[PDB]
Amino acid sequence: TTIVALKYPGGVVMAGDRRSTQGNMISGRDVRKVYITDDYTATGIAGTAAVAVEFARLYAVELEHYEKLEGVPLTFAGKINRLAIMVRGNLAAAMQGLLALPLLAGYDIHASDPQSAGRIVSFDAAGGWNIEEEGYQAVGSGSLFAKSSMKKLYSQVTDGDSGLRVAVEALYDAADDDSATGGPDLVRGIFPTAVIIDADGAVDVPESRIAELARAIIESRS
Amino acid sequence: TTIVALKYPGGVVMAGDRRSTQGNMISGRDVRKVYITDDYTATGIAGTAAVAVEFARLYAVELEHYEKLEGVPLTFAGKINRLAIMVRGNLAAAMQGLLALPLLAGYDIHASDPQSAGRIVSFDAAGGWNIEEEGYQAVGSGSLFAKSSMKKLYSQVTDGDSGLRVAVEALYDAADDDSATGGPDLVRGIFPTAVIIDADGAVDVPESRIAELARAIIESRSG
Amino acid sequence: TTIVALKYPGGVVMAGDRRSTQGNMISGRDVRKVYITDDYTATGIAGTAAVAVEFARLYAVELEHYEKLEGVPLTFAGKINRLAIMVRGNLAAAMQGLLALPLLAGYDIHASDPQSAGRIVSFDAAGGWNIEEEGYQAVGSGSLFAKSSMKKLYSQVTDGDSGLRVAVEALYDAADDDSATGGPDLVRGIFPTAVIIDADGAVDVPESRIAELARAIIESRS
Amino acid sequence: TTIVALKYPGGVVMAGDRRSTQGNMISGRDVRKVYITDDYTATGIAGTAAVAVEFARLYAVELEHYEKLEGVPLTFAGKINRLAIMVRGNLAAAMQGLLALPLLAGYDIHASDPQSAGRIVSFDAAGGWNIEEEGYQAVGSGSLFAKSSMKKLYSQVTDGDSGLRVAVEALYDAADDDSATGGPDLVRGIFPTAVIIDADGAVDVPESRIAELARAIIESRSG
Amino acid sequence: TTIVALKYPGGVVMAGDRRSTQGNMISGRDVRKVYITDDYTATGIAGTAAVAVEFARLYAVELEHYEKLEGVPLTFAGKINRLAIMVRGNLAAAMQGLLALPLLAGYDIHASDPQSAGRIVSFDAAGGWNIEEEGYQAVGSGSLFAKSSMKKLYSQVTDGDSGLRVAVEALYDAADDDSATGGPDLVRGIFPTAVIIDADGAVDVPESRIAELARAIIESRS
Amino acid sequence: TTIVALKYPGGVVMAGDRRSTQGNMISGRDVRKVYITDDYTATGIAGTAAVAVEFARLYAVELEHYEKLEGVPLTFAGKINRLAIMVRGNLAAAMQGLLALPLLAGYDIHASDPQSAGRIVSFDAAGGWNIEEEGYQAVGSGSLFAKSSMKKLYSQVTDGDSGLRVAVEALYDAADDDSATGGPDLVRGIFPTAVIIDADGAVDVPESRIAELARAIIESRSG
Amino acid sequence: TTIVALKYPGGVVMAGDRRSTQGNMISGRDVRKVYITDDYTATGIAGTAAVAVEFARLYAVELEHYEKLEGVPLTFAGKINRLAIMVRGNLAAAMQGLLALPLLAGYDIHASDPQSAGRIVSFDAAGGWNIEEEGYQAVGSGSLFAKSSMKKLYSQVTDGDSGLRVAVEALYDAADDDSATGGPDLVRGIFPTAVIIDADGAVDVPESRIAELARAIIESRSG
Ligand SMILES: COC[C@H](NC(=O)[C@H](CC(=O)NOC(C)(C)C)NC(=O)c1cc(C)on1)C(=O)NCc1cccc2ccccc12
Ligand SMILES: COC[C@H](NC(=O)[C@H](CC(=O)NOC(C)(C)C)NC(=O)c1cc(C)on1)C(=O)NCc1cccc2ccccc12
Ligand SMILES: COC[C@H](NC(=O)[C@H](CC(=O)NOC(C)(C)C)NC(=O)c1cc(C)on1)C(=O)NCc1cccc2ccccc12
Ligand SMILES: COC[C@H](NC(=O)[C@H](CC(=O)NOC(C)(C)C)NC(=O)c1cc(C)on1)C(=O)NCc1cccc2ccccc12
Ligand SMILES: COC[C@H](NC(=O)[C@H](CC(=O)NOC(C)(C)C)NC(=O)c1cc(C)on1)C(=O)NCc1cccc2ccccc12
Ligand SMILES: COC[C@H](NC(=O)[C@H](CC(=O)NOC(C)(C)C)NC(=O)c1cc(C)on1)C(=O)NCc1cccc2ccccc12
Ligand SMILES: COC[C@H](NC(=O)[C@H](CC(=O)NOC(C)(C)C)NC(=O)c1cc(C)on1)C(=O)NCc1cccc2ccccc12
Repeated sequence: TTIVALKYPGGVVMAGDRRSTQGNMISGRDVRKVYITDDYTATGIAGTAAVAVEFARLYAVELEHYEKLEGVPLTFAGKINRLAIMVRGNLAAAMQGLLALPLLAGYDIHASDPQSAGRIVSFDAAGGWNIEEEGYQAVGSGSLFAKSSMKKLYSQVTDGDSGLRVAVEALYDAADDDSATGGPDLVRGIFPTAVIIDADGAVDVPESRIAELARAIIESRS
Repeated sequence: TTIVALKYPGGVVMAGDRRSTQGNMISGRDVRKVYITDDYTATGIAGTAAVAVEFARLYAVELEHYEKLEGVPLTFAGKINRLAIMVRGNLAAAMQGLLALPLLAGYDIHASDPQSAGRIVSFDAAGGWNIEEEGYQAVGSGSLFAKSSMKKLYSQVTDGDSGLRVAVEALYDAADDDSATGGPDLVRGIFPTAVIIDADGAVDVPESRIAELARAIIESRSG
Repeated sequence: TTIVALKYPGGVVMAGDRRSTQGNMISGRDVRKVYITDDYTATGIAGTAAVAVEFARLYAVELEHYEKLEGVPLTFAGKINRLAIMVRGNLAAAMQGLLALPLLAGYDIHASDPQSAGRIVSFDAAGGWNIEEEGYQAVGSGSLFAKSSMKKLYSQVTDGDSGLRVAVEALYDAADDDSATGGPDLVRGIFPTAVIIDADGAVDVPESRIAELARAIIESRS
Repeated sequence: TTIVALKYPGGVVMAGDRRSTQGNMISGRDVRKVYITDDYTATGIAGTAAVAVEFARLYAVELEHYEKLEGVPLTFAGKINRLAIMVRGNLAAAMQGLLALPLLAGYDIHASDPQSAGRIVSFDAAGGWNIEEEGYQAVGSGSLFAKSSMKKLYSQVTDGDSGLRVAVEALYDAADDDSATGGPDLVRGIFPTAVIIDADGAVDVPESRIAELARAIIESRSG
Repeated sequence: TTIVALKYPGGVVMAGDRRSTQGNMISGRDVRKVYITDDYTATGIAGTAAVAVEFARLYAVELEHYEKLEGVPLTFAGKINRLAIMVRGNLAAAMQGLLALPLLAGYDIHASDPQSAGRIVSFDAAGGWNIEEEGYQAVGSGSLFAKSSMKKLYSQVTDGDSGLRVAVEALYDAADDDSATGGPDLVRGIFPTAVIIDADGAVDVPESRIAELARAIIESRS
Repeated sequence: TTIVALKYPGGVVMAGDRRSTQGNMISGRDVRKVYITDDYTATGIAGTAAVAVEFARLYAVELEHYEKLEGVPLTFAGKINRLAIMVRGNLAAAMQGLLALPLLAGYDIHASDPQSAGRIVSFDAAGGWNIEEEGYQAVGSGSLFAKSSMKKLYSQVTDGDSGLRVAVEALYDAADDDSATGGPDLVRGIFPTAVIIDADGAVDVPESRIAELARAIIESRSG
Repeated sequence: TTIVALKYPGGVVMAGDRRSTQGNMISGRDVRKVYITDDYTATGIAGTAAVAVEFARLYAVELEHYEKLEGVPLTFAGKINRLAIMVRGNLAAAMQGLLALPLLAGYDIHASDPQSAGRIVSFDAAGGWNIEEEGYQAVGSGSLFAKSSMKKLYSQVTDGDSGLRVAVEALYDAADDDSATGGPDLVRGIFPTAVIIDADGAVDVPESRIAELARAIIESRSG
């Protein structure tokens, strides 16, 4: 698994691969790991599939639950604290093999500057968290390759489209060096999934755009 | 990790590094470990990140909770006892790897002499505490280097600025001998965080003065 | 520890960091990890210091021993096999904590094409080896970060100078993300060690050149 | 145990404390831990007493053995390699509790400049070694405190005597923060042992000189 | 740690050293291990600092609690029983390393003879206790050296001052043979703490007198 | 530890030594191991001191409690069952090292023959018990030696004094072969404690009397 | 077990108790633990009986063997080194429970000053040794009590007789606080064994003098 998220002027982008494995065997090619959990936040999770899906689902339910009960959504800090408390809740099972780590990307509608309102938060198995001031982050077995790629490709990020490109290329390098992360399947037409979040909210990036960016990277490398 | 705190005439200073690690890997460069827990108290914590942040947050809430309920803040002894009780509460989990040790620095507004009203209190995993009557203390994987540096540099502390400088220098020696402690990152402009507390209260030291003290020490060591 | 090696047109370069650690504690700043083992080969080793220096020293002695006994040096394949057998000999102790992995860089004087006579060979704890065809390779606790940096910077290698620059930059990224790898110490003036090898043999790169490249990289990043 | 060694202009100095312990119990007050191993090298050992003394004894015998067999002393590098091979020989017993680490101080008569001919070499349990070019080094349970003291006191080293003072003061700080390291006993008149090495060879520092330096340090610390 | 207590005609004395250790490291020089627990009782504790201080504090609270609730202080036997029950309560934690043993010194205001009203009680980790008639007792890592010293010096005890001296000298021998016990620090001016208890109650011995006696013994041995 | 009890015509006697040990170290010389638990019953206990005293105190309280609640003391069988249930209750702690075994001696006022009203009951760590129909019994680390001595000396028991004597002599042989059992300390004047019980109740034997018997035995052994 | 040795003007004295135990059980009252190993050295050993006596026997044989082969006895340093090497050889078995530590007292015929020619050397399980300058030393389960007693009684040592008295009194205090060490048995007439060594050699001290000193000490403590 590899999930990337990066800040661009006025927004954030998050993308994740599509592969599911049981040991060395490939058990899935179309799996979705990045979910829109609220109008201004997306979550991508790596680890045991059952645990990850329950995380995303229950988290979305918790945020909207608070919103309907109290008439206003949580502050971003609140969203972070709730996700952290959930992650730490799972620590016992994680020590027994049911480990799952999330990566949170959001747009803080209450931020001062609408261009640096993007937010990227990473978490550890004990619920600790860090708000990323450096612009990008990743999670999963390929996260090191993706972070190290984005370290070199990040200067090219000037808008949402260049940022999406850099994200997909980071996933490309991750899948290049990690067998548990799946690259773009040009035969089956399966590509990473991506979500973009700006002042207008969070929207799923269409499959075709990701396809074009993939083929562009592939032919750039040949 | 290294957190240092020292008393200067009429106040106390506490500063902490910015590095977060998973084993040998550097997982963070901007992490904040020193928090103002109440108008006259700051706490810096070392150890598992999750437990450290939960400690600081819950502790701040506990103090102010008492203050709003009873109309007066806790005595400093009370603050000490509460932090200790919290740590001892965590001892069981700590023995399973979730260890976190705090260091408390405060200004006792009810003390007899406002010159020596500074307080530095250290803790162990079992809830033990020591009120330091020798002027400085540190906690974390680099704490020994920082204490031994302050042992030689402490005689130079006469003002808030000299004390702050000695603190950041202690963190410098710590980062010099401990890879788990982050030194000043001059490329990214990331420096230790510091909080100073005197009779006027507790304030975060502005980043600029820390950068100036860092770059000053770095230049001071280059021949 | 991080040791890097890359091929450039007509030669090969190898560089290594200078840090020695005992757990979290820094026990050395001037440590040398890359050794010229013969007129046309250098070896860099990662792991337990005692075992690493013992490997380098014993290996150089073994190569020159064969050379004086039989009047001609070993073929490069032979040098590879002997280093491999040494690593495989240490496997038992390696499982008990005395692990050391080598990285071999050489210039094959018997190669057909002299512009591609550079050789980079990597090893595993069981004595397996691979002659690296992609131009670069690394070993050590920061090797993943350095490989991912070279993956992006390798297009810039056209001579010995650009290749050396890329090597030092890879070590810079390694030290940037790995606390067990030491970066350039501008206060003490301690920089990585490097060895460069071409048709004229293997020579130590003078420290002042590595330094100039270091400041170039740092400055480039501010 | 704490053994310190530092380079001074034209020579090297090595000193060690006098305490022997069984856990918390003090089983010795006068033990000698720094030995003259040959005309131009001294060795100090920390760890299990039996293994430490056997190290020093056997090592001296081995060096003089080579000298008598081949008519010339070993090169300094050769001396290093032999001590290292010995330690690595003890690795297994060290894993079972009989650990002993040496610290080597010497004067290389074949060095280029007779000014920086001092040599200080440290070792690890597996036989690894480091030639220390930063001028000072220590080994033992108090080595971190002593190293951190010398890091601040080293600029005062300008001759053999200032270096000797800095050695004794480092051992003082070590004993100050480490209970397994013994400080100067003014009641019994027992002080650290020292060896000085220059071009004229290695000689024991006389007890009276060290006593003077110790008392100066003590009464300097009591105002 | 070493805590000593001895009976003198018409009273009792208790003294304790000032050192705090973490293994071999000295983590404290000024700690106080002897506490006045009520107008006629003092307690000194050895072992884990946290447990020791909580013992002294909670014990004082318990005694004064009974006194205010029922209008009369506990009988000495009662005080003994409560301290014992506390120590027994801690047995499990002690078995996992948080061991702390107290030593109790008091003046029994209800005693038959007002000259033998001093009381010294020792405890073990399981809540057992012994009322000491041999006249002296000690606890801590140096307790054997101090007891064996007092066995020889006790005949010199005839009043409060001779008894205090003998106590400080016992602590001197304790610190002399035990690295976990601190002797008098003439540089910092830190000396053992002592409490004296007679018919007028329990009062802290001023630091000046203990310092004088410590110097007398030191210069007596040189 | 050694506690003995034996029946004589019209009564029962129980005696115990005075030594307390922590491993090989002697931690007590004046200790008391035999307690009068009610007007007609005494208990002697061996094992961990804390558990033993808790047994004696709690047991006495339980018996007198029943007596005040129901207006009549328990039958002897009932007392037996209560001690048994207490001992069984302690089984878990006993496995983990807090072992304590009692020996019960009493005078049954409801017996048919007032000369055979003496009772001796022994217990095991799991609460099993046996009423001793043979005149003597002992418990503790020297219990085997005391039993083997009484096996040879029991023929001489005809009254309270002869029985008391055989008892003290059994304690003498026990202390003679077991270092955890203390013999008579003629220097400090510390002797075993004894309790005698007849139709007139249970009384402590005065220290002076046992002293006389000890000296008598010692003289008999010197020829 | 307790073995003591102390230097007196011009000689050395060693004495040891007579008790042998299997755990808490006393399996011996007459054992000898101090042996004359050569004309000028005696050794007393504590620990497993089999290993201890084997040490004494084998050591005596080794020394006399060297003397007959080479025509001259070993230097004292040589004797120490051989005893230490033997102890070290036993380390493996010792960690398996067959531990035995010796204590060596001798008279060095090659010493400069015949008044300070007495030598007392102690050993640990790994073969380490210390030559005792402090004047006295002991080994065994009661060694700490005996050493702490001699610490107060040593000023009274002025000749062989005062030294012997101080040794016996040390063994008395050791046996007073340690159950594995036997005190003087006045009923059986068994007392510690002692050996005295001066320029005329090493001789067994006659039992009568030890008995006289024992009764003197006993009366001194019983008013
Ligand atoms: C590191 O481990 C790899 C992990 N693999 C896994 O998590 C696999 C999931 C799997 O293959 N299931 O089979 C089907 C349902 C697809 C047919 N666990 C297990 O097989 C498993 C776990 C336990 C316990 O027993 N079996 C993974 O693929 N993780 C990626 C992932 C992330 C977010 C959402 C996902 C949803 C579905 C599948 C994968 C998802
Ligand atoms: C265990 O000693 C090292 C410790 N490391 C840590 O505490 C790390 C924190 C971490 O790496 N998180 O990664 C993110 C959140 C940045 C993505 N825990 C763990 O890796 C961990 C432990 C268990 C169990 O599961 N995970 C540390 O560096 N501690 C330093 C530290 C001290 C005070 C406040 C802090 C606040 C935030 C981060 C760090 C802080
Ligand atoms: C195990 O990863 C950390 C490793 N460190 C080490 O390997 C250290 C070396 C060390 O610190 N020694 O201290 C002094 C006295 C030499 C200064 N060994 C040990 O700590 C060690 C291993 C055993 C067994 O016992 N001790 C390391 O830094 N390795 C890097 C390294 C690679 C190649 C050549 C080197 C030569 C010298 C020093 C380091 C070298
Ligand atoms: C490792 O822990 C501390 C170490 N202590 C020690 O090593 C002690 C020494 C000791 O007390 N011996 O007692 C006699 C010889 C005095 C009777 N042995 C053991 O604890 C020991 C360990 C095993 C196994 O067997 N014995 C020490 O103090 N070491 C300091 C030291 C360093 C160099 C040379 C020395 C020579 C003599 C004495 C000490 C020396
Ligand atoms: C291991 O037995 C030794 C024991 N040491 C200790 O108890 C030390 C005390 C300590 O160093 N704390 O650190 C600060 C707060 C001083 C900075 N804790 C621990 O070793 C410890 C235990 C666990 C679990 O985690 N840490 C001790 O010194 N005990 C002596 C002692 C007795 C009575 C009252 C005391 C009060 C304060 C300090 C000491 C006191
Ligand atoms: C375990 O067999 C030996 C046992 N000894 C003991 O039980 C000792 C007693 C002791 O030394 N206490 O300290 C003071 C209060 C005396 C200073 N505790 C322990 O060994 C002990 C056990 C645990 C757990 O922690 N400590 C013993 O001697 N038992 C004999 C005994 C029997 C009946 C009543 C007694 C009353 C007081 C003392 C002893 C008594
Ligand atoms: C376990 O530490 C105590 C030790 N006791 C002992 O060493 C006892 C001696 C013993 O009782 N043997 O029984 C006979 C010989 C009387 C039949 N061995 C054992 O208990 C033992 C150990 C193993 C293994 O198997 N048996 C001891 O008493 N040591 C004292 C001692 C020291 C020097 C010379 C001695 C000579 C004879 C007897 C004792 C001597």
